Amino acid sequence: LYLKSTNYNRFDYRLKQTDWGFYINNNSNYIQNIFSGLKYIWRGLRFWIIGLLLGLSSIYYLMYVRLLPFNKIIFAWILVAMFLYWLLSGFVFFVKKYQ
Amino acid sequence: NNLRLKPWFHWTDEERSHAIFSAYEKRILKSEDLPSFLRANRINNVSTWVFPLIALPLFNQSIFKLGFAQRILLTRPAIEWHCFKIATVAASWLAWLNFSPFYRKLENEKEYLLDTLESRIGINVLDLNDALPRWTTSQEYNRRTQQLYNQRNGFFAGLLYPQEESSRPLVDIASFPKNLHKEKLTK
Amino acid sequence: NVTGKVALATLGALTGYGAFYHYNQYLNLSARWQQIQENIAKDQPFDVDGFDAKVYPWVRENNVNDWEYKLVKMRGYFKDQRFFVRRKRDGKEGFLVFAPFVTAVERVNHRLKQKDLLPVEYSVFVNLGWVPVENKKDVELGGEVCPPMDAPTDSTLFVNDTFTGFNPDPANPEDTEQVTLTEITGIVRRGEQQDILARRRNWNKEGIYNWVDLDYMGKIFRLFNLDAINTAYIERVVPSFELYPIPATKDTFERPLNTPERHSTFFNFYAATSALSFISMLLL
Amino acid sequence: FPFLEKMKYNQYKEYKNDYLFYLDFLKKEITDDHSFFWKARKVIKLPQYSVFSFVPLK
Amino acid sequence: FFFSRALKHRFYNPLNVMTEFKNGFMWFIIILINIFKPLLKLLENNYINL
Amino acid sequence: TASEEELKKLYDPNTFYEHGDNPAFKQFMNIAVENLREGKLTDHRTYVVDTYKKWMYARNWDDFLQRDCKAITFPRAFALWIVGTLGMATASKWCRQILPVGSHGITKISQTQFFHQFGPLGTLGAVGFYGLTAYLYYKTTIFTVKKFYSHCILQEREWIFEQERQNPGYGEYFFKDVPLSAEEHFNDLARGEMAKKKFEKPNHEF
Amino acid sequence: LLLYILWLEFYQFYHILSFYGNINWAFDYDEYIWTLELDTRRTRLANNYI
Amino acid sequence: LSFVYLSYRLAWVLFAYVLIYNHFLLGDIGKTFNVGEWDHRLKPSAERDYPTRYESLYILDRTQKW
Ligand SMILES: CCCCCCCCCCCCCCCCCC(=O)OC[C@H](COP(=O)([O-])OCC(O)COP(=O)([O-])OC[C@@H](COC(=O)CCCCCCCCCCCCCCCCC)OC(=O)CCCCCCCCCCCCCCCCC)OC(=O)CCCCCCCCCCCCCCCCC
Repeated sequence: LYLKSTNYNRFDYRLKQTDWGFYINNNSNYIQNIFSGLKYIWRGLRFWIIGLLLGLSSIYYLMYVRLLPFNKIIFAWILVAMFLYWLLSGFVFFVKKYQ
Repeated sequence: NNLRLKPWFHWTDEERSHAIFSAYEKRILKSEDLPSFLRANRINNVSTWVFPLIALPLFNQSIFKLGFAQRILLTRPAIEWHCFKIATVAASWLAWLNFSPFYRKLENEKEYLLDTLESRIGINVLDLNDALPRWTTSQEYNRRTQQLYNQRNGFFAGLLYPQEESSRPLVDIASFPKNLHKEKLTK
Repeated sequence: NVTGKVALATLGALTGYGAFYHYNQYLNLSARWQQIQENIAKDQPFDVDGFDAKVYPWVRENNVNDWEYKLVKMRGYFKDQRFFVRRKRDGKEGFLVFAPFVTAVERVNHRLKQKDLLPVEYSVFVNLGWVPVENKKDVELGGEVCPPMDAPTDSTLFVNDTFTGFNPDPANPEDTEQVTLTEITGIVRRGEQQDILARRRNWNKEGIYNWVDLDYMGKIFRLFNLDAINTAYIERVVPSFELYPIPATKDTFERPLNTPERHSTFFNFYAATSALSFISMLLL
Repeated sequence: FPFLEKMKYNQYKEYKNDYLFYLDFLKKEITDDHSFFWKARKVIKLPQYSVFSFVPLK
Repeated sequence: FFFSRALKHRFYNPLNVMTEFKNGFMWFIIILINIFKPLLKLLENNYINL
Repeated sequence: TASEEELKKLYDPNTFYEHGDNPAFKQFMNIAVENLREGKLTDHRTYVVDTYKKWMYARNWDDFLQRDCKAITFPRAFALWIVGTLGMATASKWCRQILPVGSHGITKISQTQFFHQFGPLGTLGAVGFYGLTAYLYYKTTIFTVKKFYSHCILQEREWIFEQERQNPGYGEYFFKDVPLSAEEHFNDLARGEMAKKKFEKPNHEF
Repeated sequence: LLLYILWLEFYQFYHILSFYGNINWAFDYDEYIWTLELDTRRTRLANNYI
Repeated sequence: LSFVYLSYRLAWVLFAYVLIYNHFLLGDIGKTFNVGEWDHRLKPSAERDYPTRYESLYILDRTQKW
């Protein structure tokens, strides 16, 4: 598939147009490290699959047993989510700043 | 009378198909009312997945040999020619799906079945409708009706699938006890 | 080759054993059916009256096999509800019709003026007859199965019975104790069981019934003596002549699933299979 | 407010799960099934018409 | 929800919208054709295998 | 012949029709006698017992645009179409940026960094995203064209919306000359006439 | 351990909030059916304060 | 950025709605407000326990639970 394929990608020319000395241009074939984005995607969602499965199943069960009206409760949950998230985001900002 | 609004004047195709399927499943519609409608249904399927095939060479003989098409073919890359052909065929396919003689025949057969239902149960035909699943389609409900017809009007009826003849007990529903109370929970 | 011979020998042995078992069952069933036919032709019904009408002899001694296909006679009032079980009689599709039959009533209320308690009714299921699928709509709710029993000629018999609790009084001063008694004669038969391969399977939710499930029939009709209902049921047999349901007679009462004809068919199938297996083994 | 009372359809809720006697229910006299009737709010002396329509104009 | 992201690509200009529609449809067609050509490759492989 | 004249006036098109209102009022009485049989309003609503088979209760995208977004009029439909056009253009640009095929001379999906990193799964995801966006845009375009044909060509309106437009809440427009102005000014003969027919009795042949 | 304490405290909290709706079964001897009845509750005020 | 922008747009629009409705559109409560409600599963389904914008399509009910 990559017999006559050049090394550079679009990002390589974009990098050659920038003063980013910390990034360099690839000079070898990418066959060795092909499909590494899937590896990093797995690593990103690795600790979240089991927790998300349990949490989403629990949330759906708790909604289903009570048959709550989806629009009203989703509006309420969006409001509560914004409330809690902005509180926790302010606290995360403080934790990060003081390093 | 064409001025009287039928009870299903607002139903979608999925709702009409589900109403027919529920009527057949609940033994309100017999297997003697389906054979026409079902037949039309099958034709409609063949009218959907064959049309692009039928429209592929015909355009090659009629539309894609015209001046505008030849100009596109000769003065634009082959990918743009493929894009033009696919877009034309897809637009024709969408127009066929919206306005198809066999689709009209299927809708007429469903309307006849709904008229039979209204003649049988009266205004309670509206009780056959529900809140359908979002991604279940009219074709899917028609296929379920066809499957139920094959199960009842064939082998294994009474062995793997319930029979079409009901054997419900003969009681007086005015006096027979009911499962649900009017307001409270009962045990 | 050798594997084929081994498979043929195993199949032949199994099918020969099946044929032998079915032949012995056919002999036993034919003998028992001849005995049953002779006993029925004797025509001496057992009168189920008094204590026997409250707790039945096949429930008290728990011997339904000793009381199977057995002529009995009992009096009571049928309840309105009817139950239909899909069945074929004489090779045409139809329904067996079952009705509750209250053979004894028990009153346990002592605050008669203050409270009007419902009586405790002891009932058994009676197979009224067979109605074709065309005429299932002709079965009427609360129909008259049999003409009501004649009033007794003994003036002392117009009181509530000691055991059954029935008053044979056409004009009863106690309106709440007024009963009409009809006297039926039938044969005690046992209940049926599920056999999917025999196409006797019932979908309770859909209302399709193919075999007599006495437990479910008792539960759905909100009857009381569920065990005495599950033990057996009485198939009504008219004396000589049989409009819907059509009652069974001495020669057309509903045949059980296990029949000498069925076992003969199974024996023929298994014997043919064993003979073919042995012929193929000899050829190989 | 007649469009709000869902007790009007409670008889239909029984057979959403117990299909057994649904067909017996369907063979019933139709009285107010899926229909709204507004009783007369005015005295109308028209003997020619047996029943009058007081459905809201909107 | 859609104003700012379209504003970035200057989609308030009707010409840019038409050009983007044409290019996006061509991109979709290219992807589908490149997906379905391996079927022809497998057909030729099946011929040689036969 | 007074009763005959009154009935003929009831069936006159200029009786229940005022300009700026529903043109179906030109044949109002006829329609009424076909629908308000026995004085009863048929309830076309569906009785639903919840099993959580639906959340949005929108049957299709047309229902969503008509009811959830309340694009009852044509200007609203065209505004939603403009929003959908911007969204579709943005989605097309995003898909062409993430999988640049046909942009810089690239002709194969293999020769993209997106395919190098994520492979065919990423291409499938991008195709699904573009297909969903194009499907929704097509549905929105069909809705907008239908609303343009109805409201602008056929001069149809959302007539309850028009009624709400005419009276700004607290106006004094209860007139004797207008039978539909109020409940007191609707003549009793019309009420009797619109309820003369009777419903058919179903034959319970099942 | 904090998860364990959270479950215990939530269990007690749920019980306490469940006190204030008196849900009982009432027998209707006329209809021979039990029904679920909802009612208020009366209790010593110290219980409400705690 | 999706969450950030969603939060900010919703906040601004809903706050504008609150101010405008509570200062300018209280003459007709029926026009500018909808009546909504949902109750416990133990109690029978509320009169206002229906999906809004579909009052002319569906009648929503549910079985009681305990
Ligand atoms: C087993 C396989 C496992 C995985 C294998 C590996 C897979 C790899 C490939 C994944 C997919 C690749 C294709 C992605 C396409 C987009 C690419 C992109 O970067 O877009 C730019 C976009 C943001 O770009 P930006 O310039 O930075 O904008 C910043 C803000 O977003 C600006 O926000 P804003 O508020 O300013 O703008 C609002 C709105 C503006 O939106 C727009 O401008 C256009 C959006 C569409 C609008 C359509 C409108 C239609 C007309 C409506 C008209 C009527 C009115 C409507 C009224 C109501 C409106 C609400 O923007 C958005 O909505 C942006 C978010 C879009 C997220 C899309 C996520 C799904 C993509 C895949 C779908 C797959 C479908 C099925 C496939 C299979 C089929 C057989 O990127 C993202 O949002 C990144 C996250 C999403 C990308 C995919 C991430 C995948 C991660 C791994 C998944 C693993 C499995 C699932 C579990 C995941 C757990 C977390």
